[PDB]
Amino acid sequence: GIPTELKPGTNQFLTTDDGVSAPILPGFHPTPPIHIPGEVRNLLEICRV
Amino acid sequence: GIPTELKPGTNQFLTTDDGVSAPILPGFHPTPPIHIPGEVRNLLEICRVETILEVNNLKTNETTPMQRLCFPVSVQSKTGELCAAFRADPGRDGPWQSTILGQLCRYYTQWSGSLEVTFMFAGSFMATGKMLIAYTPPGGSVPADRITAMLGTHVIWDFGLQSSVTLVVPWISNTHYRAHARAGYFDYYTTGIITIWYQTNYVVPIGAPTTAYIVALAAAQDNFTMKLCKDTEDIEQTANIQ
Amino acid sequence: GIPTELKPGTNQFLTTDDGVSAPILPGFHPTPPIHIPGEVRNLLEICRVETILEVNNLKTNETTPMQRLCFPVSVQSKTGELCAAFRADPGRDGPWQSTILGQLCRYYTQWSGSLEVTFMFAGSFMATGKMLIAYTPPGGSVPADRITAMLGTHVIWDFGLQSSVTLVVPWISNTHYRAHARAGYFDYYTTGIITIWYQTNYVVPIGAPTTAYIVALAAAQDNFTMKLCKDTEDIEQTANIQ
Amino acid sequence: GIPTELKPGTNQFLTTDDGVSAPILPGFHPTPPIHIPGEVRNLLEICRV
Amino acid sequence: DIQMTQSPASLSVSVGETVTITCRASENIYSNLAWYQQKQGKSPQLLVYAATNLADGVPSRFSGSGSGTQYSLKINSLQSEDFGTYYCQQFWDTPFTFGSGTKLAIK
Amino acid sequence: DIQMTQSPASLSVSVGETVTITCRASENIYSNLAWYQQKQGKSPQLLVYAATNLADGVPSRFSGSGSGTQYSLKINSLQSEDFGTYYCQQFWDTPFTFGSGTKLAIK
Amino acid sequence: EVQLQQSGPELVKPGASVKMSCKTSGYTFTENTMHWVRQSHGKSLEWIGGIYPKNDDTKYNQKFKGKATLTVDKSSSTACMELRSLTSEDSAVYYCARGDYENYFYAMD
Amino acid sequence: HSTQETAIGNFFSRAGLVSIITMPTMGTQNTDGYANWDIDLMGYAQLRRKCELFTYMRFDAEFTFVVAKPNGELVPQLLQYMYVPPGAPKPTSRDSFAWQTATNPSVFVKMTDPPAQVSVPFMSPASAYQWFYDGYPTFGEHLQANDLDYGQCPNNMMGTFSIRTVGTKKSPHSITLRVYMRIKHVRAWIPRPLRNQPYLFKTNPNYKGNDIKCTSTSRDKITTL
Amino acid sequence: HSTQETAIGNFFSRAGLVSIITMPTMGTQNTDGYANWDIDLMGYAQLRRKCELFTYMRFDAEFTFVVAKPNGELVPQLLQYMYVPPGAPKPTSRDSFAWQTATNPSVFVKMTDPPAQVSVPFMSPASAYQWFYDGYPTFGEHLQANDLDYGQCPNNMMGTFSIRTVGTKKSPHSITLRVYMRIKHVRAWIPRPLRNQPYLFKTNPNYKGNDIKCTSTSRDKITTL
Amino acid sequence: ENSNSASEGSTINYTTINYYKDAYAASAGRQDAQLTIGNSTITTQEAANIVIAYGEWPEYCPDTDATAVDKPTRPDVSVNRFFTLDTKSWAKDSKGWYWKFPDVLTEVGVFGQNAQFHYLYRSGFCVHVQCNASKFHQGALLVAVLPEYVLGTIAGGTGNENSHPPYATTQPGQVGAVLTHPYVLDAGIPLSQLTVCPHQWINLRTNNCATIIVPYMNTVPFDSALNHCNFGLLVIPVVPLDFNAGATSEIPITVTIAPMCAEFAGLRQAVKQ
Amino acid sequence: ENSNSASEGSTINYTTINYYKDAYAASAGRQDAQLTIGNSTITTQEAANIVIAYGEWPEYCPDTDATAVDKPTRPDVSVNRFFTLDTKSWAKDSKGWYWKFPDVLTEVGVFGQNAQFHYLYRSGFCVHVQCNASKFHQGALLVAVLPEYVLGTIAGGTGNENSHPPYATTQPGQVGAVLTHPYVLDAGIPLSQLTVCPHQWINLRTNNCATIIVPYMNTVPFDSALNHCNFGLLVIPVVPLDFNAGATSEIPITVTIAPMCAEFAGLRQAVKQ
Ligand SMILES: CCCCCCCCCCCCC/C=C/[C@H](O)[C@H](N)CO
Ligand SMILES: CCCCCCCCCCCCC/C=C/[C@H](O)[C@H](N)CO
Repeated sequence: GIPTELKPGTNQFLTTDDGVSAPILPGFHPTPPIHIPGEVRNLLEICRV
Repeated sequence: GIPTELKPGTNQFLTTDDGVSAPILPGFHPTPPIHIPGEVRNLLEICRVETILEVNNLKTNETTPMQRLCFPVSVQSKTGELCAAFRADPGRDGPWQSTILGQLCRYYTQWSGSLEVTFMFAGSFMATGKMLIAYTPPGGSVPADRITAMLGTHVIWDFGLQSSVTLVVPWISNTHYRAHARAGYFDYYTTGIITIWYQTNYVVPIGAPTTAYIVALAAAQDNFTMKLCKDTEDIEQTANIQ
Repeated sequence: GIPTELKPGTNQFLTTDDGVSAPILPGFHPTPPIHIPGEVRNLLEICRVETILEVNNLKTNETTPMQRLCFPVSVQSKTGELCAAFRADPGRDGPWQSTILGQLCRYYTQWSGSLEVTFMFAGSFMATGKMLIAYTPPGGSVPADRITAMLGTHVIWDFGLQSSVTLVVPWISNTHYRAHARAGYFDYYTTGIITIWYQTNYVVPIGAPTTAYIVALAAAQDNFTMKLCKDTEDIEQTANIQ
Repeated sequence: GIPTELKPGTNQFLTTDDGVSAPILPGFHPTPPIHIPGEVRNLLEICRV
Repeated sequence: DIQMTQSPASLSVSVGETVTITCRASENIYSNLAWYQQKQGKSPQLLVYAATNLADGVPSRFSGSGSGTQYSLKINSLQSEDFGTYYCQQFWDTPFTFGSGTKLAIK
Repeated sequence: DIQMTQSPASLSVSVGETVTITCRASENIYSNLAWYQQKQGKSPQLLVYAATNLADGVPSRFSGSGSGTQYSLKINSLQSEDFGTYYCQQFWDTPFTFGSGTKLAIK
Repeated sequence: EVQLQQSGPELVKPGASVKMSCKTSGYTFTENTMHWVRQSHGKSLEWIGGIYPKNDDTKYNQKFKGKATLTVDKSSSTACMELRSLTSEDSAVYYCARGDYENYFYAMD
Repeated sequence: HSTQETAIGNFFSRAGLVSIITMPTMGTQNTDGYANWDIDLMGYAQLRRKCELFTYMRFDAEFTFVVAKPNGELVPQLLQYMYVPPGAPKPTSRDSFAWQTATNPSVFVKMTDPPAQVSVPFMSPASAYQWFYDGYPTFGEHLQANDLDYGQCPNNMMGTFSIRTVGTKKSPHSITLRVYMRIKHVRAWIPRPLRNQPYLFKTNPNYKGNDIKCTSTSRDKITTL
Repeated sequence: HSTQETAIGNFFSRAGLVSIITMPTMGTQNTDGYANWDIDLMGYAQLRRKCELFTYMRFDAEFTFVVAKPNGELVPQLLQYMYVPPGAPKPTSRDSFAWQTATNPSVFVKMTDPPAQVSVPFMSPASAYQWFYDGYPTFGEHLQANDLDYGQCPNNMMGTFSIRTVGTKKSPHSITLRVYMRIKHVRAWIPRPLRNQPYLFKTNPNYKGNDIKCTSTSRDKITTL
Repeated sequence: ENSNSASEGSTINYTTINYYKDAYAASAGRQDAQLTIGNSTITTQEAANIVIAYGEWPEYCPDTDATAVDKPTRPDVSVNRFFTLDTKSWAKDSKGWYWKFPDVLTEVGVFGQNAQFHYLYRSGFCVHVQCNASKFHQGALLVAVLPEYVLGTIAGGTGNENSHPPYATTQPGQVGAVLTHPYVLDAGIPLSQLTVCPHQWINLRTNNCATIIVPYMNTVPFDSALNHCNFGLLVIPVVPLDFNAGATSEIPITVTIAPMCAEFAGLRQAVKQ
Repeated sequence: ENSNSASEGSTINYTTINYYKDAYAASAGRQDAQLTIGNSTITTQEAANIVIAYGEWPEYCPDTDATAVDKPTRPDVSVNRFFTLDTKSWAKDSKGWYWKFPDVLTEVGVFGQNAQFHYLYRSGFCVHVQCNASKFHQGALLVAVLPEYVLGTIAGGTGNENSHPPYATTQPGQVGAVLTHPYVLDAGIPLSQLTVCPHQWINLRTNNCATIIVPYMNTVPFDSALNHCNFGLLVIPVVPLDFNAGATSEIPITVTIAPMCAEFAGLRQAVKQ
């Protein structure tokens, strides 16, 4: 097939690294969200209280 | 060649994951399909059919299982006597296990929708009477008398006119979905209690039988949905199939 | 580099799978091709040629194999006597193993199409007679007499006029395709029974021989197809080839 | 990441195969070429002498 | 469930001779063996455990040995107080299973 | 099919001496050996199996040993009732094959 | 404790068939395999084949596969083998001996 | 509230255990290093009770082959697994000629190698599989000896599995194989009621007459909970 | 009803066993760690009977090399496999100069390494391969000593295989090699009748005269089934 | 890329990734009046809406689905008509009755003699169940149609014995047979879920008749009439008939069925079984 | 990308993936009158349609397929004409006869002397088989043409001996030779499948003659005439001739062949064998 060579960093698990994993439950849909007061999109809004 | 680094999740087999595998037989073609009646493209079409609910389930009926599909109705000395009461949660051990909806709600954990419970009067043509059919939202026990069972959602249904009644259990929930309720801690999903009460009486003339049998039937409405597919509790393999 | 995760099926060698491998000799060029007669781009062109079917196969012919390609025809005292009967399934042990169609139906499991069985009269020029050639759909045994063999699909063929006849076995099946029928459970694919009956008689004048030999020939029609390639039963290697 | 399955022929070294390898000395530049007489671009020119 | 069989069932021997009894397991435990001595109308007593090491209060005349599945117990030299039935045990998987027993009499 | 050859074919020895007979296999079984004793006009009897462990009713004078392919059987000390032919067997692959036999006479 | 009794010596002309019998006791007959062994001259031995007497399980030597069959009656305990197309060199003493529990290995005791 | 989970595609797209092939060194059944397995989905209960919900079914399969020793350990042993279509030669030993795989598909996989997947198309000569076949596929008089032929669909016999340790000699390691099936590209027809009774055999739906189990769970009185 | 399965491409696209190279430690033939193998497809029956269906054939090949110990086990041993074109040096030992592979193609593969595949083009000096060659490639008088030359096509000898354990010393492990062939990009000419008789030799179609086997299976009477 | 997958016949398209040349190796993919007269026959069965099974009327075989080269026979008048089978009798101890199709009609009429002379078979059926009782009686019946109805045995009751139903059980004929275990339907499947299949309730206080129009349901266009039985007919009382003494004790049940659009192929000699 | 694959000569294109520079390393890919007179000769053989082998008339060598630099010789008249070989005699115990081409004509005529003086060879052939019998006789012959017909031996009958056919067997000449095992054709291949090759049946009640036009079939444009024999000619009676006593007992068979479009190259000294 496609020729490929592996590079260092193979088979390592970095906790902070953002990857892509496999879904456990295909065809799933979440419970539809509602409006909950007091949403915090950033922590600096909390540090200003 | 192309530089590449592997990530965790390599060399794992997830049963549910959708992959792409190699063909065993190149150049193959299937047998051309034909038109077979009754094609089912979704399971909710099956959950909407009307199957016999077993309201009468006892420890004295296990020897004769056919007595389990009907419950008796007779003339009463006192008015307002309770006839049948059962829980409305389809995925719970009880009357609802005989329903095709109940066996297909075992493969799915969470369920949301409005159900329907239909009753059918198998008695004679000369039998007349009316019975109250009620649904009690969660938090109460079986209503002690009829004056407490009127406060729910009830329907009044007559034998001499209509031979069938459709009770629509509304969807009343503190959550968008609902899991399967059981004893102990998960009972907070309890759906309710469906009761059947004599309102007037069962009146029979001279020559007609003084007893009657009602068959219960249950199905689902258009908005009934399920999710979170799951193993089932019912089937048990203790030994190798020979 | 590029993040990648391996999936099951890694490091497997599937013999039938079509891959891409590395060239052994860069810059190479083949010997320029020329025009060779008789190019075969598909095997069905071979299955349509007409090869000798062996109707006469016995335990007394194994010492002299050339007697196996022809079956005798002689003057009869009683009219309507049965001459030859054999099954029509090409992929089955029997007469059909000598046909190039039979050896190429061993490499394929399922087969569908209309076959053809041609007969050739090698007798003299002064020999006259007509014989009935019939095909019986599955479910019966060999027809006991000719009055039961007329009810199938039959052809009447004359010696003194035509020296060859083409019987077209129609495709009659409860399935689009058909697997190879054999003894026991797989016999539900049985194709039928092809019989040859004396209709009038074999009439010979003074001086011409009183016996005659007919050679059977079989081939396939345009719509004959095969699928599901397979190993063959015939070839056997019990020891190393030196 | 990208789903991939290895095929036979992995981890083999074919001497004649033309691959791509990693450079040992980045930023390098060769000595600039000059004109040398008698350049042979093909061996058949030699077989004709 | 792993089963064990001992041979022989009844071994009759006089005083002063070596006795070798065996225990065989269907699966390979490697780690686990216990030999017991139960006198008549008495409770069992542990002799050698872990197929090699002898337990406390056991005389030095008992030497067990083995590896893999097949195991053995050798008694040299036999005395007059050692008569009784012998058993073998596995620690490896539940349920813990015992042998059929070997009766040791005096010849 | 694995074949086995024993040496020697006929070993003549008097009473009271050690006798070592060998059995060799073409392939390495590792797990499987059976030595038999067949007297004259009698049925065979098993002596040592699994190349080491002696069977029931067999005296302690017979000690087998070996590993891999080449195996051996040592008899010390020889008695007067031990004369007879000896055989060796493999359990490993079908067919089960036997040796050519070794006759043990008195010197 | 375990006894195996066979039939008596039998003589037959070449070309015919013969059937022996092997009867045992002292143990559960269905839980132990049985094998057959032939002894030719002088000391030479061969292995005919085994049988597992639950329903049927059979293993033949590739040389003797066609010249011998093995049947077992589970009601009355017996082991019978039948020989087809006898010849001059097929005359030998035949043995029957019990195997190992649920196994063809662990040579016959 | 999406219905995608209740679709027959996502309901059959789970993978489950069809059969377990065992190939030990010591024992009774397969001691020689080769194991032939006839193709049946009825061996195990969970996957069977889904397929018996319907009558006729048309689908493509994806198999996964998990090889390990019976204790879970893995050793570097080479294995061959081939598919024998109906009517092909069945190998009588591991050295036989049927393993030359000149036609029949085969797979070369190790134990430490990640599992092997293959895509199998719909090869039935009919338009769909039928697990419930009412009739006798034979002809003529039906006696009590051939009564076993009831409910046997000749269209559902798809071949025989075969697997061996690769080599002339015998390997000391005992292997066990667990084959899985993922139903994909599925179509369905004529739903049936599910089976509340325990399974007994593979080929026919026999139920123990004395073991008859009430589907619902019994209670004391119908006026109480 | 598609004809794609009956095409000569899909019929020859299966992979099958051409030869088995054995290299043990103890023995007679190859004890030294190197094995030379002349190229022949006629060694095994199944793949041979397909190629003998036709007369002339033009194709490209893809070989797969499966290395294991004769019992199936795998050990970390390094191996070299090279292709010797006709007329090149053949190595007389494993330390010889022919292994410097300055020209001849070679492969470096381990035992635990997944199998090695190489694409081989059509190198025959003629336009197509011919397995059936009627004539004597020599000249002059043809006696009974050179009669072996009958049916020997000089265009079909493509080289000699060679393989060794990589090293100066000797490895304790005995290896066996199974080479496979996948015929691709195939063209065909002049079909022939298939061979019903058992194979005997590689180079010529000799049949046992006393073993002549009737193709069809005999029956009792032609009026009965 | 030609589609060799198993979904090619459907009219619904999916989005699916494929790395190979064969489409079946791809992934699963995301998803996007009246007076009924057959020829000369009449029934009284009332009224208006009757059950069409699976919403399809019996029709002939389309030219796309038929692989048979021969031209089939269509005896319209002689084949398709109401056939009245043997009457049953309801009892207080009764359990049920099951008929196999087209078993019952193989011995009856021109339809029976053509199924013997011909190999293949195709037809639709029309089932009419007939029961009569006064206004003083009571009871309920369940008339269902089960495609491919297998008959399981009790395995001797211990479960360890392998037993198969005899030929008389699986080929009842026009006389039908009685069920010994109605709760499991002798298939191991519940009676409570039987209504998933096409059904009609006969309730003695409402309707005295039941009609189910059954199309031809099989994996193959033509099938054999003698060997293969398509679907069963189950009449199981759910509620027992109860009547006071002095009324009519014998309440019969009559089954009148008719074929619809019957095609026969593969003419041959007469074959009984 | 230049095409170095083995399919480059065909006119059919495929869809094939390639990750390298060489096209042969790619995958398999998905697939998408008359009075015949040679120069001065005449035969009577009737009538109308005769068999052209593989649907190609013998022609000269195209300039694209010829690598020979020298200009070939084309003796049109002297080479191409009907040559009548030796006659055979049919007997009730007869088996068959096989001729090798162009073995028979190397010793005959100008065609024989040019094949000796010249190294390479190319020609087409025309085969005419001749048999005559009265209307009271009966029988059948099979005349086939087998490209590259090898002669296998019996291996001594035990199969363990390696034996090769002698020079007289593989180079019969104009006198032909007889087959000792017609069923396997002494090649190990059946006679029943022999008709896959070009064939004509000679049936004594229909036609007395057979004609097969054979083109030049080889992997190379030019070939050597002495060393390499192209194709064999098999006349094997399938049905034995049977005649009552008093008729003609001797029925001869005559083979008259002619070359067509013969090209010779590489002039040299005379070489016999
Ligand atoms: C090389 C891998 C082996 C490939 C084998 C593929 C054949 C099996 C494909 C799936 C079989 C259909 C599902 C099974 C259903 C039931 O068991 C059958 N009706 C058996 O009667
Ligand atoms: C490094 C890998 C080795 C590559 C070797 C390639 C040479 C072999 C290519 C295929 C050979 C053609 C197929 C064989 C046909 C017959 O055996 C020949 N006619 C032999 O006479």
